[PDB]
Amino acid sequence: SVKEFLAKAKEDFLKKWENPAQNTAHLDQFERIKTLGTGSFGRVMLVKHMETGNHYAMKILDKQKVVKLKQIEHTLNEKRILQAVNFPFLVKLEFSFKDNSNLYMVMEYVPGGEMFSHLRRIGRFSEPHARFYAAQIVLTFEYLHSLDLIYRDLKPENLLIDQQGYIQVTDFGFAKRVKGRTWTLCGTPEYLAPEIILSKGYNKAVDWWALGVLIYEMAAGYPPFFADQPIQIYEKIVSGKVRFPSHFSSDLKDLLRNLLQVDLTKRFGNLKNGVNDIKNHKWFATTDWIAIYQRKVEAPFIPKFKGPGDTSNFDDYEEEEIRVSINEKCGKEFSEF
Amino acid sequence: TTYADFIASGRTGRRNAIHD
Ligand SMILES: Cc1n[nH]c2ccc(-c3cncc(OC[C@@H](N)Cc4c[nH]c5ccccc45)c3)cc12
Repeated sequence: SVKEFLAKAKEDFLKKWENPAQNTAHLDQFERIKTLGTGSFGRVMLVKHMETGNHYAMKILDKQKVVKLKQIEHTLNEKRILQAVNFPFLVKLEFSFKDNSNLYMVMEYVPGGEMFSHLRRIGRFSEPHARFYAAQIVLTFEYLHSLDLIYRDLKPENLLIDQQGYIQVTDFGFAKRVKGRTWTLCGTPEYLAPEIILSKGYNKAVDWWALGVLIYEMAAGYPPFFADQPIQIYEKIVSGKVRFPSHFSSDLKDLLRNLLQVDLTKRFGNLKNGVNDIKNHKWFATTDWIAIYQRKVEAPFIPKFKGPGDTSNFDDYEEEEIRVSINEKCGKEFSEF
Repeated sequence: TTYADFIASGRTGRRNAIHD
């Protein structure tokens, strides 16, 4: 039973939520290999852990840059939530620590690369291919939302493909435990629900809208609302007129009309019948939800595996030193990390 | 075509998150 599965999942999460793990490794325990990505207050590096010889993705955040960008509480949220959760399609936080200058989250490394990369290269996914990935997100949000968590940055750039061709969700920087409404303007322009743009309080329904955007983008090869500047993207979302490619199946268009629904009383995922409106839709008629969770379903695409440590499915970035000041920065702000 | 317009746009690369 989904209900009883989720109930026990909540008991597991709550214990870790209320007593967060802290300071479970040190920088000098890892060899730094290669930068795999960069953001505004941080980067992600491939590292090797000397004691096990395991490869990980180590997220390094500059505390001073976090403070400037007003992301203190969001960073505390990210680490606190990630050490507490456990789901087959969420990338696992293995260790966390901090030093004078930086915060570190060490995650399982996913060498297959980002969905973004494969999607842009291949162009678009067929409906069964898209449906297989969407299913995993539907179950992931069902899990997260049951824990009162909103994810708030669904996009292909945050979805990695593992060695079995299943999805791993990355980047919890905007994830938040909230019962009721919240107000932060955050996300990525193409993926923002109209509520967010119009500066209303919003809730987990913004994740289900984001799923509509992702499904459209996977099946079409471009998002439903695009332009050269974000302001132009926002104008399009709030009008919310969507046009579907002629190749979209009838069922797909009807699912997307219900996900990309400006009206919250009518948006799927939000309604009295919850996720089941989504799960029991015709577009998902062929989906065996248990087998997906169990990873028994055969994946449409398996990444080229060139070994442990391989970074060929990732782009190249400029390397930059990991500087650690001799003085502690921002000690009070990040005390609980 | 819509594909052509997307590919000619400045938002075919990795998209940055926003916040206030
Ligand atoms: C490559 C890889 N293997 N396992 C993981 C886990 C987590 C990440 C990851 C974690 N946090 C953020 C990530 O960002 C992808 C984009 N959203 C770009 C981005 C936005 N903010 C930051 C901060 C630091 C680095 C990258 C980014 C990926 C990557 C990997």
